[PDB]
Amino acid sequence: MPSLAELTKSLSIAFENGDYAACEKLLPPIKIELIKNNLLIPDLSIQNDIYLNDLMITKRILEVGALASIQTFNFDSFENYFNQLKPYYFSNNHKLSESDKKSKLISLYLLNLLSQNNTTKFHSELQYLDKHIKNLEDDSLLSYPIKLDRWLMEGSYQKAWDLLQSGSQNISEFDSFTDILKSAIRDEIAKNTELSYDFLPLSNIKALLFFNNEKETEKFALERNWPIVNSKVYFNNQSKEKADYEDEMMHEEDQKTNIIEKAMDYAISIEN
Amino acid sequence: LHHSEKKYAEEDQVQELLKVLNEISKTTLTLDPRYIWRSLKDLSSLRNQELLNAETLCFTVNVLYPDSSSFKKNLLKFITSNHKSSVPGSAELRNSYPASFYSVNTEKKTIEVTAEINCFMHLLVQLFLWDSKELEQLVEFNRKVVIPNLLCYYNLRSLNLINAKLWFYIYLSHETLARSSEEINSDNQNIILRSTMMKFLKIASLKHDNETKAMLINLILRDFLNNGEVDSASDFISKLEYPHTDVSSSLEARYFFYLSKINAIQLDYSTANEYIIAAIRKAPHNSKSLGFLQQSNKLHCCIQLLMGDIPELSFFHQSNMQKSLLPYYHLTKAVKLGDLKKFTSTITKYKQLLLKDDTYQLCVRLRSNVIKTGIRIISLTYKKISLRDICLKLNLDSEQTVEYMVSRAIRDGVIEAKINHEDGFIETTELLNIYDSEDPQQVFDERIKFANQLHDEYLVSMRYPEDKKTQQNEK
Amino acid sequence: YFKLKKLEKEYELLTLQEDYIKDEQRHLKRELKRAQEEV
Amino acid sequence: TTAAPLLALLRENQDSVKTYALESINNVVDQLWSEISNELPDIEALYDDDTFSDREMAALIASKVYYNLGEYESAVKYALAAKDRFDIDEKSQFVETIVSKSIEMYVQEASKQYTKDEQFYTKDIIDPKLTSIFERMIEKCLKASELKLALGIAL
Amino acid sequence: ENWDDVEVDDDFTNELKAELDRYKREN
Amino acid sequence: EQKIQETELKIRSKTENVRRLEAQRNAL
Repeated sequence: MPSLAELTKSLSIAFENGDYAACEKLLPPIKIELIKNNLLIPDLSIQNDIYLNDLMITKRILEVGALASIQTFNFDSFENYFNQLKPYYFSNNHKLSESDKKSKLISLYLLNLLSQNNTTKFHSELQYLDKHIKNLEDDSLLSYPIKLDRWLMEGSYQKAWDLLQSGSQNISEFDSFTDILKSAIRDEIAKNTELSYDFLPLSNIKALLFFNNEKETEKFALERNWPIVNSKVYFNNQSKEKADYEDEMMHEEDQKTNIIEKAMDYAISIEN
Repeated sequence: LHHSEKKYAEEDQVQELLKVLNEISKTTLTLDPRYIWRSLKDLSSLRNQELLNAETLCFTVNVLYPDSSSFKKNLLKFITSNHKSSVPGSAELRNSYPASFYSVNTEKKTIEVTAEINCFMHLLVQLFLWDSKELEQLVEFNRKVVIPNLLCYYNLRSLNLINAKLWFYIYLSHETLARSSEEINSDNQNIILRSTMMKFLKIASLKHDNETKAMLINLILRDFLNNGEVDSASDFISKLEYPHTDVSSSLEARYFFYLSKINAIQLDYSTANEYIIAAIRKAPHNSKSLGFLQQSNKLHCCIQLLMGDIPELSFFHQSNMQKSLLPYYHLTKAVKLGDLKKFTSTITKYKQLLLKDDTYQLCVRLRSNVIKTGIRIISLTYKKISLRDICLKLNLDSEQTVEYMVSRAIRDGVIEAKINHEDGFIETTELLNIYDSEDPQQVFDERIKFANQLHDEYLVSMRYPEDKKTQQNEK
Repeated sequence: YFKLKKLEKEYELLTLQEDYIKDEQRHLKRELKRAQEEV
Repeated sequence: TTAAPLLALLRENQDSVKTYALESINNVVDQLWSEISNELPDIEALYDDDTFSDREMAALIASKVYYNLGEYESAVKYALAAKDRFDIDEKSQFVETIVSKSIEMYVQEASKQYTKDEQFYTKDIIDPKLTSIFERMIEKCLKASELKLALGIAL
Repeated sequence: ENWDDVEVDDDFTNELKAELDRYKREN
Repeated sequence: EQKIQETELKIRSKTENVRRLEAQRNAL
């Protein structure tokens, strides 16, 4: 939704008025003129342009562009605009840009990595920031995914689930990943209920797993046949136990004694 | 007085130079000069203090200077030079001899002596910089020189071992400049430094030099740990470009020390536990390696606490480093005893000490390990224990809180138990008697491969010292 | 510079001659162990 | 960082903007090959596209990636695809490597083809991409009065 | 050797033996 | 001599491998 003649004012006004889908339409024409003047990313040399011209304006455009991509459920646009902010806030030595000014933008990328169940890049980003014990630990925004994952490592899911519901941070920014992380919690607990819990009625499913509407579990009951009466699990939360595992990875049990004998035959090539 | 001081050290410098000069001319002897260059670092550092700085002034006058005319003047300008016989051409040790770099053939440009002279000239310059602790402009000025020279000069197999030690001085002098003072031009030097390591590593791949490539990798992996980006280090270690043949004794434990820190945040402690153990065995026990053994042993004790198993606390006592290992004893004691308030008060006072080695971020996550170990201790004692009995021992919150935490322990197969909600007690599912399964064969199959691995190592090493003695004539 | 391209073929010859002996010595040492246990 | 976000932007619209994006990548092709390794299937998938005219610069990017990946034979195919951005007269370790690999692959193919026909060098039986560098480098050694490389490889 | 040294606290003898006196009186 | 120098390491590698296996055969 265009507002003024400048493309920057139309994006900032339409950002706080809602309709995040229309904000992504004005993004392509902005980056066309910025890439020709090299104003999209800061240059390594010294052009004597830092906080002036459109480079400071481009700083705000890419900052609000990532927050508008989470409401449209666009994973590529959010990761692209976030990775474009890597030269920002760093540049040369001290800070000429704005990143930590809004600490939610960093947490949105942290919570997005938990949506794919990827802990490799998540735990590494905490070491990327400058002050770990100052801005990261004291601020609850940067510590929001840490405190959320702390109870996951401690094992208690009751307090961790309250951060996505009773918390006040899930209203505006975190609302995009709220239901996504809520789907990630129910995809974690019940994996362990397979071996440990032999049976349980629908009361523990609504309580322990924190499910709201009835018959929605039936939608999770479709394909793999859930007569809940005792244990129907292995549909959700990984899969069945199958049987007869042979000829896949390294050593197996039933049919082949040869690879087992290969360990005894391994000395043939060593001695000869 | 001052005249005899300049001729004494210069004669010893040429005496050590002529030893490696004649060996690189015939075929490739480069294995021999590599051993001489190891002791050259220690003999030159002690010699730089004696006879002041005047040993390197007449060395440039002796040989021909391609680039080094203004380098000695700029290096000696910061110290407010006192000029005594400073006119070039005062001391002539050549006097037209073949081993003396005969001048007439050199000045007529009919032969090129610059290859071995100029590459060796940059080595002595970097030694005085680290000895005199010269910083600021003198660090950046020499970087603009050596790097463009290494692109123009094409090093042979013996010549690649020259600059191999120069890349260490470039990164060492750069990190001391950033930590000393923070200026706007600090990171401008690091951007080119990070791009330069990747350009020269591409050329050294075809040279197949063991020391050249292995020296850069440990310097590049340290830069990734400072920035905190695994994505650059993840694909870097997957190619397996690190020569395993000859690292001598320097790079043995340095490579495995980085893999323990990278895999620490990868939540895989199976492979990371072996890398930190191999770094202890490969590291020398001398005093010069104490700086590495201090940080390595502090990392090993932190990895075991992250695994959920209590390590051996006897290392904190019998060792002579226990003065620095005191903060880590109360951490394991708080995790073992399961006291919630003891762990919170321990990391508060020692937080200042944990900032140097950047291990405080891992100590924050040890809060979960207090419950992880506490469940394992109480579970092994009582096979069948009531739900409310755990909350009384550990002073937990409620029964619904412990019900979630116990389910987290058997996730990876640690406790291997089951929770009975209707019965009201947690029962252990481990009946032992694991010998009836294939688990004994799984370990024995590796022991045969590990024994034959040590066989394969001894399989082919004998003839190396026998090449020289059997080919030469014996009495 | 003539020996550079001349020894290029000799490099493959020295490699094969060492490989042929390495392949034949495995069959030779088998008969050596049979004579030791026969005595 | 740097070109890392530009690698995933190749799936967007406005191909004219991609022209300026690929120029900034040409600087980092010899620096960081890690981020490009995940985008390699997307770079090669655009080569056969008839509406993609940047294959000249696109082949130059993948030339120094697969080379740094450890595959020398793969980098030769991308260097011979564009036949534009690859500079045979540029003095570097990268250019001299592809020349050594392309000539080596030409000898392996022409070894068994000499028995069938002796005119193979006048025909298309051998890939003209391999004969492009092979024919020019031998003639370059003739102008330098070097008979070791010219006559040694011909035999 | 030294692991047994520190792990032993002031508990046991001076403490548990004082509990055994009142334990038999309650039975 | 780019290929000649690169393949020169295979000469010293295979030579030291076969000679050290001859001592075992010469012992037998």
